[PDB]
Amino acid sequence: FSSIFQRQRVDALLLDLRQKFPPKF
Amino acid sequence: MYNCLHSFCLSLQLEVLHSQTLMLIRERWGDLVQVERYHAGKCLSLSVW
Repeated sequence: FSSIFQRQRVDALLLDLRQKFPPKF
Repeated sequence: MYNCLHSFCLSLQLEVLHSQTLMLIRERWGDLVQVERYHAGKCLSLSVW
């Protein structure tokens, strides 16, 4: 019939962005 | 929208600059420049001479 392994720092920055700017439904 | 994407981009730029300084300290400079303070997303402070 990838991930360049500098993404730990970007991810921590994403968490800081989540806290500094929260989502709002 | 501007506040969120400007704050994220500026702290991204600070992270890039910190990674560059760690590259310079490891590879070529080495104790000719030292990181004094680094608060992620807040400030970076280097020491020369």
